[PDB]
Amino acid sequence: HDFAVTSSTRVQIFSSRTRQVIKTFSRFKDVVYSASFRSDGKLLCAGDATGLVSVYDSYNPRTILLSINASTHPTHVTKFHTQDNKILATASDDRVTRLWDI
Amino acid sequence: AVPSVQTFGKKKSATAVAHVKAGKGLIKVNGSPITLVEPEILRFKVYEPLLLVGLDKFSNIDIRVRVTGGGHVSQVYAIRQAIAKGLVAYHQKYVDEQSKNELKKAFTSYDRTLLIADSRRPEPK
Amino acid sequence: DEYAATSGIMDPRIIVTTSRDPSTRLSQFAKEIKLLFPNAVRLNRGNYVMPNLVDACKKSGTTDLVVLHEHRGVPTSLTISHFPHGPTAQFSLHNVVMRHDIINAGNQSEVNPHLIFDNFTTALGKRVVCILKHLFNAGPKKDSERVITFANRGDFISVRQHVYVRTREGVEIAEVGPRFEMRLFELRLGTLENKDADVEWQLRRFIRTANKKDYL
Amino acid sequence: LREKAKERNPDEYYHAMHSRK
Amino acid sequence: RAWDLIRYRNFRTFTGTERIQFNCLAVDPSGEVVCAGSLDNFDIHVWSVQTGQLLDALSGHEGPVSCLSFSQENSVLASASWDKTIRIWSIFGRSQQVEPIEVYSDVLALSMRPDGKEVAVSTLKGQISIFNIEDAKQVGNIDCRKDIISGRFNQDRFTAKNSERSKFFTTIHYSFDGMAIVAGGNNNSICLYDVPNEVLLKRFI
Amino acid sequence: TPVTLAKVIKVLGRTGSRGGVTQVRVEFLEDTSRTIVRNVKGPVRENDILVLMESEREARRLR
Amino acid sequence: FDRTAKPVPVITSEVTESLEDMIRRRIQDSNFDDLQRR
Amino acid sequence: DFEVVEEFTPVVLATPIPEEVQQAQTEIKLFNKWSFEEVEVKDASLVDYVQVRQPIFVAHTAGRYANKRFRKAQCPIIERLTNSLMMNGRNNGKKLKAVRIIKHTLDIINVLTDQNPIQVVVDAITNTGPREDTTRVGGGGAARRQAVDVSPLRRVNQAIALLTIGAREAAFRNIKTIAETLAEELINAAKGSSTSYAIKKKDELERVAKSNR
Amino acid sequence: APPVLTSKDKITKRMIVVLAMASLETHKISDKYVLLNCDDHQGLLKKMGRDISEARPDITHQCLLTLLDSPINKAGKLQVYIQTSRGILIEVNPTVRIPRTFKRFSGLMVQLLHKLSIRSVNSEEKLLKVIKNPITDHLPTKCRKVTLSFDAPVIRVQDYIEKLDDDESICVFVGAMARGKDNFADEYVDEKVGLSNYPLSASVACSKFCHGAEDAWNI
Amino acid sequence: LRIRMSQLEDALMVMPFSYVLKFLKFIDTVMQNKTLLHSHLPLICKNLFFIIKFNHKELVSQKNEEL
Amino acid sequence: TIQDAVKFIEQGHVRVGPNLINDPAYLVTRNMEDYVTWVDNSKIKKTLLRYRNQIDDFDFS
RNA sequence: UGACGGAAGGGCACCACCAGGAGUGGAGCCUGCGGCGCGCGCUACACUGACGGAGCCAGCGAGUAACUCCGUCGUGCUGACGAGGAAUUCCUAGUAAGCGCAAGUCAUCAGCUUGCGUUGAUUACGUCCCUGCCCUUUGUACACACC
Repeated sequence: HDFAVTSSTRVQIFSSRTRQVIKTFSRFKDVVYSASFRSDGKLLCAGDATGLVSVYDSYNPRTILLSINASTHPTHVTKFHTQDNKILATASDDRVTRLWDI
Repeated sequence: AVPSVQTFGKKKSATAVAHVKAGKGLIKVNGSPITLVEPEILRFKVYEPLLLVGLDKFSNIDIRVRVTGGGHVSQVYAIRQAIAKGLVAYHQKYVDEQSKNELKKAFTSYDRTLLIADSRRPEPK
Repeated sequence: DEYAATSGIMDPRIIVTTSRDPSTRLSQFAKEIKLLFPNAVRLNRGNYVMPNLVDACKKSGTTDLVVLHEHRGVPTSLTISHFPHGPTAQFSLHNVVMRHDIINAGNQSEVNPHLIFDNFTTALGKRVVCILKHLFNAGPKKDSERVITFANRGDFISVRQHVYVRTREGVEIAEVGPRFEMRLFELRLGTLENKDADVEWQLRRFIRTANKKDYL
Repeated sequence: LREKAKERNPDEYYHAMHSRK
Repeated sequence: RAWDLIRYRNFRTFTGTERIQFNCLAVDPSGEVVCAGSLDNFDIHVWSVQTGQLLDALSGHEGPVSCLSFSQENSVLASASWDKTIRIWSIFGRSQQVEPIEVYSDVLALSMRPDGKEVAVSTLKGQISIFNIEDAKQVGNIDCRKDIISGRFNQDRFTAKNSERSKFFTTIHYSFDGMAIVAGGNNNSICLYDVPNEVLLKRFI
Repeated sequence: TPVTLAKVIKVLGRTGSRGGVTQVRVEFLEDTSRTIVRNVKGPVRENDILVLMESEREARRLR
Repeated sequence: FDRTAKPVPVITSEVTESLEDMIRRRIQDSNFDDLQRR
Repeated sequence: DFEVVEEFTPVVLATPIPEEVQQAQTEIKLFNKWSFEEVEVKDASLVDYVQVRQPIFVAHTAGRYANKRFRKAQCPIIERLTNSLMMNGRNNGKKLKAVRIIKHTLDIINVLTDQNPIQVVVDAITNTGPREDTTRVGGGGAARRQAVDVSPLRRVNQAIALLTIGAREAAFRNIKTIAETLAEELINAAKGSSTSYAIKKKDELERVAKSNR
Repeated sequence: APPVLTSKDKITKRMIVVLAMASLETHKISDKYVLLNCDDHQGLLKKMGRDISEARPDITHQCLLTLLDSPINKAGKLQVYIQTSRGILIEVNPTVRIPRTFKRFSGLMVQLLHKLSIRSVNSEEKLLKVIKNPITDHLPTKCRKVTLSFDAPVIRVQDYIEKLDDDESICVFVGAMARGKDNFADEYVDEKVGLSNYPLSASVACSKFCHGAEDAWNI
Repeated sequence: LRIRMSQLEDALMVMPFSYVLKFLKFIDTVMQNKTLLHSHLPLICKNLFFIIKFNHKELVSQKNEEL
Repeated sequence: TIQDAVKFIEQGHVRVGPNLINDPAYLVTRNMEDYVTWVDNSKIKKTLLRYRNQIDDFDFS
């Protein structure tokens, strides 16, 4: 009933009713690439061009749970495990992908 | 006329008066509803007299509580003491004395500072 | 009138406490007063209301209470209270210098002291010598070696404390501890609680003979 | 007045405390 | 005053300092200190017993001390007074540490369990409480009021129901397993209760 | 290492100890026989159980 | 002009040695005034 | 089979109570989110020295746990943690702020590693409490020490102090707040992952105790 | 630029050097101070009664110059701690251009002592300062402590550092006294080792441990 | 003999069970000598009975036929 | 007035310390001029407390 | 009851141990003390932030704040400073400490003093081992027991 789009240096989150931004986060410093909910749908991951991939809680934008660096290449995609709630797959242009554990 | 009971409750300087009477189940602190009680993190400190023993004991009474004095935490301890011993005194007078000492057993097993304040302090060592 | 009942029968006990949110120098000085008296205990004054303090002390059965007041570190007043609805004298302090300022020569003596009172002459002198000597430990020995001197010098009680030792050719001295020029300014028959009791005596600052006479 | 107040003696009962409140 | 019960003689007599009437006493099970409490001094007098001199007088109440006891194992003392207050003293071992516990009405008739772990007090409103003494926590209480038949006298002009001469107890005691309180008052009923289930189990006239 | 666990059975008095530490006669839990007099640092009650790195040295006074 | 009351006596070496020889005489003679038992 | 019917008219009272509150009347959870049961002290020797058998609602019980000797080892461990967390010269007295920041802390502890944060903090305490240390005995005023053992009250107290001041010192000048810093410190301490300040200081102290044994 | 550090971070792989007994005693004739040197007075040192040979800020100065020209100081894995025998824990941050002679160093030291600080030429970090005792307040938590030894066997410091990882810091106590017994910090040091059979000097000893750390980390 | 009556009750409470055991060995070699046994008999009896009363729980779990 | 006092203590409202007093011939001691108070549930005690509206009813009076 | 010691036993103490807490000493402004030095107060240096709103709780007195919530920004600084070093001082429950608010009571104090309210902890609550200080060495008191 909500959804996020990956704008440049901000992620915008909209509802199924008002059809505009109900929440957003815009204290990213570079262009961001990947926005992904966890399967429980409480927090959300976002990978940027800096390569410091940030996971933070959804339905509360102004908090940041943990921003962990990947390789210095721009982290293109980052998505959680489809059933596990604590392991997160990231991929930048380091020719290696990583299964981080939060 | 209508069956009522008035009890008190005191933390450091805050004082809470509780008029409990037969009613429909409304719990009001200075006209405000019981849900709209600041500082919002001790709302469960206010809730626990009406939460330890279940709302079915609150279904037939309604409570109005005046509070004066003290700060925030003193006011919420005064509120919960007044609510607790008002319910106990109502059940001591108008209904089951067996329910009275059931309620007294529950509150004293949880904490008796919810029934008797600890007044006489300090100590000259 | 409240000291013939318990003069030398029961040894007193004294609680010494500061004004309110005290300074570090004041708490040092209150510690020094506790070390000056025997069987006294310094009690931390903070958020102690004066009525519940004074009657909690009187139900704990202590005999005397000595509160202290300060001004920018310099102590300026003290107040002797006696508890079974006894009298309170209250004095100011003028030339107060302390061993924590002067010399760290180790510990004090804590022996049951001797007492000297120089020219307390009038009836107020007898009342104040009673209020000052009934806060000491009753009946010290002969070879007890610290003495306290309370010399009246024109209503200025000079207070000093010495450790003496007799030679055969005389006796030599070593003062230690506090040093006061205290002076009485009020005395009332109630405790510290009331501010309603009868004034037995207070000095008159503003009569036209305010400087001629002694023990006004 | 303060002396009467602190010597209230709170067992002070009369018969007029059903007209006074 | 002490009494030897072999030579059947007195051997010690402790007094106060001013001839006050005493009302309750207790004694350390290791028989080294004897404590007595009065109606008119608000104190607990402690005497050494191997030397008859007055050890001390320890205070803290502001009403007369109704009842005293010593714990039979850890030697802490429990007093109960008409300040609506029970008070726990640890005397021995460099400390002299007090701890107060408030109760609803004024207290009569303390009696502590043979384990020395909790205390039964018999308050003046017709109730009897039990306090664990490692904490200050009340374990539970028995409403002992509506089950003591108080006889209407010959000369009184009120009913036996609204009478309040004896609707309370004035001496309780435990059993020796710590499981059943017998209690008796100024009425013609002596009851006994069992403390885990907190219920009357017999009432004698 | 396998670490052992032991119930205090008596707090010693009168020992000339360093301030803070207190000598203590503790008794083991995997068995019930062998007692050993260690010395503890914090506040210790009767029958608290405490973890022991060793099982073969009882201490002595400190001074 | 004129003044209300005599101010604080500033403590001098001669007045502290005067009270010192006073206490020398007094504690030599042991004629002090303490409390006695009962 | 069998049933017990106690209520005979449902709860419809005039001030309409929240549904999660009238669902919490069936069983007490901390903060109306974490059930105190199925939480065990995994270690022995700290059982009955970390109070978890008596459930509370918030961590602001106003009992008196400093007058007797050992009765501060009976007030529950969560508010023991928050009372040690309030201790610094900048922020004394502010225990409502302390309560709400450990609320946010153990909430994100759950949303990272979901078992329940009270179990996380209990076995964090059992893993952080040191099991030996030394004492600086005189020995002629030399460099002289001797290993002793630690009573479990001192173990629990020093574990709580280490965790709280480690969270403060790791959150001194960083982007993270004290909430998430205490969260990651408690998670590392629960795994015993030799990374956090308290487990590092514990292994260091037991190392010097074993060395000067 | 590699990360130049202070005690704000106490986790990374680091070679901590702490110089013992760099005695800083300043007696101000009146004029100005004099230090503890053999060659600034023959008078005041024999008025204060201690012997002549124990005057040594120059040897700790050439030790810290050997370190400040050593390549680990430019790498960023050094954080220089000295301490006077009277307890003055002085730290040196590696942003410093040290006085390259004895006189400007000994004149900078009284500026440091009488301001408890000294600033840089742009003044955005404090680059040399005296800070809090104990020394464990500013050295890391898992920091394995060694010192210079004379009466103790010899190891290979290369694998002695190579057995550990970047999750740990290693500290060496350089005893820069004149002669005597190296029990100045036997509270702290729990393993005592030198790297030759006969006693060193302090500068070549700490340079031995620094080239051992360099062969360990391959620098 | 030279330790006093007052601190004796903890003086022979400090000692471990091995020292209790060699105290028993001493009691053997002292009651194999009736010269001094009869001149210290209430002292020996009070010490021995308090020792094994306090150490009774380990004593009856010892397994030594010579003991 | 003393006639009203004999009315009250003949109706059984007062006590000295714990025990109630029914006869007016009980003179008191110097000690017991302080615990002369009514019994609880004495409705004169209830009416004066409700006059001052400090009527607490948890303590049953 | 002549004096001087020694030994033994016992007690007590935040001028002791032990465990911690909070300060001082770093900057600026000030009152007082000494002969520039000292120390007490007040104001700083802090992603514990800055904002713009919202919220609601205090007791002392009558002479014609804090904290909380909602949205936003988002932390290497003052034209002399990044939390105070060496060491030292003080401190055990409604205590340390934070926050305000009144009043100005014949001496003291307005640069402040005294009250009152609010919020409220951590660590001991044992030990004589160290530093000391004190008491006793007929137990003399009336059984039992020990000496």
